[PDB]
Amino acid sequence: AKYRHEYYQKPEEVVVTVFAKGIPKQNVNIDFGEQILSVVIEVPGEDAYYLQPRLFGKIIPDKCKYEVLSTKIEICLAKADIITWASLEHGK
Amino acid sequence: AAVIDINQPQVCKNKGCGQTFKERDNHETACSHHPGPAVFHDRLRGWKCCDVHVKEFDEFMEIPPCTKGWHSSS
Amino acid sequence: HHAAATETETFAFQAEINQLLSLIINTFYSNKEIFLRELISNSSDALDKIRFESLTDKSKLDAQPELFIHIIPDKATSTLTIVDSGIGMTKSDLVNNLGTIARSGTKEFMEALAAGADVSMIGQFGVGFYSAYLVAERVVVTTKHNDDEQYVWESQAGGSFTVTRDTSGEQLGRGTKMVLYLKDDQMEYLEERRIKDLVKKHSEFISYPISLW
Ligand SMILES: Nc1ncnc2c1ncn2[C@@H]1O[C@H](COP(=O)(O)OP(=O)(O)O)[C@@H](O)[C@H]1O
Ligand SMILES: [Mg+2]
Ligand SMILES: [Zn+2]
Ligand SMILES: [Zn+2]
Repeated sequence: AKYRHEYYQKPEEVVVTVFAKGIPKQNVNIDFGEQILSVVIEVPGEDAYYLQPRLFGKIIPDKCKYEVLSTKIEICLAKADIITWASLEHGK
Repeated sequence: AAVIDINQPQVCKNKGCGQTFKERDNHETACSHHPGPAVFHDRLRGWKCCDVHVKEFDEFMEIPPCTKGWHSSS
Repeated sequence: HHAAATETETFAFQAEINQLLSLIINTFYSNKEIFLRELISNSSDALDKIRFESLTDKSKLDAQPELFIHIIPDKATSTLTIVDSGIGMTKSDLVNNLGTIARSGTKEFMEALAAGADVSMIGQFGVGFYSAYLVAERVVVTTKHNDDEQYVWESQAGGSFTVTRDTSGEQLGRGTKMVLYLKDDQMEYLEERRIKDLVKKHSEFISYPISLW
């Protein structure tokens, strides 16, 4: 709830954006599972933000990536299958 | 939920599984289990999930997991 | 905080159960003996439950390590008693399961009876317990669940039942006891041989030892 997030998609990938402003890259811990995304962001003054949804579709962890930018964090999930996800999170 | 570590081993508590799993490895058809509940009624023993009801208790114990879902650490 | 609220609670049966009871009590049936099978089934079911629970927690059996069913006729009081060491019932279980909630099979069983079905089907419609009123004018149930204290439920099927904390009775340990007060023309169910044949007729292959006393 500390930061909001959005996604868009292409036939072969889902791009998740977390709108978190001035975050140093070392404070960003992101990991990928077969069908889960893990995003944990440390905030020295406060509690850590986390976004860890089970995903609508399966992904390929080895091909996933992210970039920590000045204004946001962009995460690219490689779809395991060529289908349109009806949402980001499983069962939604 | 509270924060988790997708690399941390857990014990699945789904009926008929009880396996150790990581979650980084979890997915929607990973776990074979009876969602349950068990049913003991009018002298029949069985599982409401697959609707199989059997007669002997020991026989009931052998009814195979009927569903593929997510492993669940709780 | 009212530090003494353990009285006797009185409850009205649900309308549909009052109807069921009246149907059971006011019509003639030639096979009333099926009541015993229904009570044995309920005991068997309750023993299954605590057995199952015990597979993942052996301490579940502590208050009574043996799984059994005892049948005790008494000519002096005209009562037929059935005792089991099943899972027993919480006070809430008594109120919820034995009078205050009309389960879906209730109205269904009544319709099935009016269409021509035999009263023997009562177990399949989720209301087998009330078949005790085929032969008894009064039933008292004492019961002990691991989670609660011992309670006694009682009814003469006159529209209501009571539930009372039982601090003075024998003390079951775990399980339930049903005492049936037989009607005048139903004394045959106190005879050892009648019970024996009946257990053999309708039960016979139950998975827990039944003894007669
Ligand atoms: N001997 C017993 N021990 C524990 N619970 C019982 C016993 N007899 C009856 N009950 C409870 O009362 C409920 C109603 O019993 P019954 O009218 O025979 O319907 P059913 O067995 O189809 O549920 C049971 O489901 C059970 O929860
Ligand atoms: Mg029954
Ligand atoms: Zn099943
Ligand atoms: Zn599992």
